[PDB]
Formats: sequence, structure tokens, C-alpha cells
Amino acid sequence: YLDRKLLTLEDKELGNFGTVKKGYYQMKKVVKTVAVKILKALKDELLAEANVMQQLDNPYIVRMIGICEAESWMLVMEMAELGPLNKYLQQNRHVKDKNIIELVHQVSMGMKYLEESNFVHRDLAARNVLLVTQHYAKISDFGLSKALRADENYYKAQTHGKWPVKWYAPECINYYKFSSKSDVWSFGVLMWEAFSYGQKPYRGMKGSEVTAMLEKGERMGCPAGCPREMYDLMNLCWTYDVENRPGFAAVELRLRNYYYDVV
Ligand SMILES: Cc1ccc(Nc2nc(N[C@@H]3CCOC[C@@H]3N)ncc2C(N)=O)cc1
Repeated sequence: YLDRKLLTLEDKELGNFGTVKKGYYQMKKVVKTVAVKILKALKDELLAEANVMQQLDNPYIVRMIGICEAESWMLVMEMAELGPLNKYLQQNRHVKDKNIIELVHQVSMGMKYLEESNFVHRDLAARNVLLVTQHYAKISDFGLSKALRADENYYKAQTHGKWPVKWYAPECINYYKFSSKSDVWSFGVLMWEAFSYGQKPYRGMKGSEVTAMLEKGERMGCPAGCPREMYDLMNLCWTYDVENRPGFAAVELRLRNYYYDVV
């Protein structure tokens, strides 16, 4: 646990869990710049999110510093100063396609780690990818994440809150089953987002209309300027049948070979 007197918070909001604030945390002889999730049943969720983060250790996943019991419960994390990927790309339209390939490949490496560790993320979107630099992305926001049982390859949802339906695979919507393959679908949407410079997917559509469109075999179009091979990978990620859709090992390898082949 973290001592509250060693933590200082700026009061400007960076971002229903509550708010995210920037702060500084004195660690031995220095200060560390931190991002802090502040709580506005809900106590258990933050401590659950912290318990998932504590278990993960990978260069493409945000590192948690610790939790802080003070005026409210707080999850203290290493600050990713460039912020959410979607917003960055909205404000930086000059970013080159090789640079976007590099960043989504990094997300796929982090997700391959998550899949090996038998964790489902359940909220994989461009808003939950954080940029440490313009060439270094990290996955964050493990508020819906679950550690799968040793003998199971999906989490069965009981709790039916407000879901990020536009990022969810058909099996999550129709049967409430969330697997790593379900995260691969989300990853496809994240890729569409990245090459669309942070535009919202399925613009102006209700979740129910998105579900109808997908059942017809329809999918989002190729974003302007997107390499063909990356649009193709998006379509593979959006394979309707779970057994036919690739896992993250296959997805990361495809991105890795394509990225390394760029001249
Ligand atoms: C503008 C800005 C800069 C840094 C961050 N940092 C983080 N944000 C989150 N969560 C956010 C919740 C609101 O929606 C956007 C984000 N998903 N989580 C972790 C960090 C971090 N460790 O830096 C947010 C906004």
C-alpha cells in the first residue's frame, strides 16, 4: 500500500469508475510521475483491477505502482505521458503508416502475453492504449479483465452492465462468452481505429444496429490510406466463427513479418 503523504495530485482531470488525475509520487530519492485512477460494490472493482495489474509484467502493459487508501481509493500507475492512442492520432494526422504499424504490433505483443497468461482484457479499444512515446504503446484499463480458470478458455458473464458493444465479438453479445479470440475481434476494431486516425467505429450506429450489420456478413470499410495487408488482417480478426478466427500468436506473427518487411 502507498502512503498518501508521499503523493501529490494535480486537480485537472486527464479523463463511471471516476476520474484519472496526474500526480507525483516520491520514491526514495526521486519523484515518479504517475497516473491515478480515483474512485467516485465499486470499491471491490478497483481492488480487482489492481489485482489483475499486479499479476502482469510485460513491456507493453501499463505498470501499476500500488493502491492508495486515502480520501478515496486510488490505483496509482506509471504515467504514459502522450495519453490515449485515439486522441493522439486525432491530433496528429501526420503520423506515418509505418509508425501506426509499429504501435499496433506492440499492442499485439502485449495481447499475446495476456493470452499466454490466460487473461481476457474485455475492453481492448484505441482509448485503452496509452502512448509512453510516439513509438511506444502500452495497454491499460483492466477494469473488465478476468483471469481465466486453469481448465477454461472463456469467461462467462453474469453481470450485464453497459458494454463497449462496438468492440465486442458476436459470441460476447449473443452468448456472453469472452475468450482471447474475443479480444482478437476487439483488436481488429482497434486497428481500424488506428488507421482511421482515432475516428469512432460504426459512426452514428446503435449497438443493436452494429450487431445486425455483422450478422449480415457486413464489415467496416478500409480506412483512407490503410495498407492493404493491414485491412486484410482486420478482416481476419473479424471472422464470425470463433474456432476459425486466429489467436494473438498468429496475429502478432503476421504483424511482425509485415512490419519487418517494410522498406
Ligand atoms: C490525457 C491523458 C493522459 C494520460 C492518461 N493516462 C491513463 N489513463 C488511463 N485511463 C483513461 C481512462 C479515461 O479514458 C482514457 C484512458 N483509458 N489509464 C492509465 C493511464 C496511465 N497509466 O497513464 C489518460 C489521459
